[PDB]
Amino acid sequence: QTLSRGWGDQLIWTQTYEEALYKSKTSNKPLMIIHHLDECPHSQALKKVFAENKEIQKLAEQFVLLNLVYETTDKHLSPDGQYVPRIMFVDPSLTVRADITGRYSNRLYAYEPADTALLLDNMKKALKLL
Amino acid sequence: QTLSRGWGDQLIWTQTYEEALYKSKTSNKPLMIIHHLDECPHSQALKKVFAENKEIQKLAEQFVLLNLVYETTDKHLSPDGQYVPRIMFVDPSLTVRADITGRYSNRLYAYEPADTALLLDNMKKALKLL
Amino acid sequence: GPTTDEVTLQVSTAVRYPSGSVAL
Amino acid sequence: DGPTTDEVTLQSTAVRYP
Ligand SMILES: [Mg+2]
Repeated sequence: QTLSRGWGDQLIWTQTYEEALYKSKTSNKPLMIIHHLDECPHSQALKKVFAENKEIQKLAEQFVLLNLVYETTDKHLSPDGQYVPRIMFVDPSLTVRADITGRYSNRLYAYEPADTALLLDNMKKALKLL
Repeated sequence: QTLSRGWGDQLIWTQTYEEALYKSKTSNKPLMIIHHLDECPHSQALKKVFAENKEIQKLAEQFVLLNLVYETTDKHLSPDGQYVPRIMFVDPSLTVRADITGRYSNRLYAYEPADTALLLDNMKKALKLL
Repeated sequence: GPTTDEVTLQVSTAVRYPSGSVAL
Repeated sequence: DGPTTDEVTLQSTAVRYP
């Protein structure tokens, strides 16, 4: 079993949240965390477009990268509940970017396949460090 | 990057502690957690004998399996400090088996390569649920 | 304001929220 | 209270002690 889980086989994924926080702090790179489920068809549709989007794949190398099929113990990573797919950003000061949200008022950190442009723009937002 | 990390490629490893605790509790299987470092020669020597030991490899199937190169946030997993290699057991009740100790008085959860028989005995002890 | 149902529900950091405003 | 090793590198559960 690989850490990529189909999200980007050529990227460098971190295994655990604790390690990801350490790597963010020490590298001064922000952390992008993708929450997904194998049985979730929405997760799969987003994974496909994420994996194949050249701009996202390129910009992702500026992040510490974590994808999870089980929730962390950090309540800051679910400001508006636990659903997948859900993409959160963490600043290297170890501040969760709850202010970096997607298009939908009801699920603020959900992204649909058509939302790659907004995802890219949010990644740029996360790179403007606190 | 695979989850195995050379400890047992045919085994089913879990990515995160949080998920491993969930699996243990829901499957009534004890969790075995191997802490190691890539740069640690002690870790590498133990890994070699562990991976090649057919008895350990077979008995491991009766566990939820986690191996970590970075410490969890659970202090119960380091009752005498954070050192590697260190093998901890957790009961499906989510009680850390701090009573399943190895040979050494100064490092209660350390194993050396010659200590595989004791490791097997301690895995069997873990399978006698609390 | 769009909503999505393109989700499945799941069965030491600080946090930063947006700056505030009076509700309409 | 027993043999020692130097073959280590220094870096909501309950716990049951020995
Ligand atoms: Mg659906």
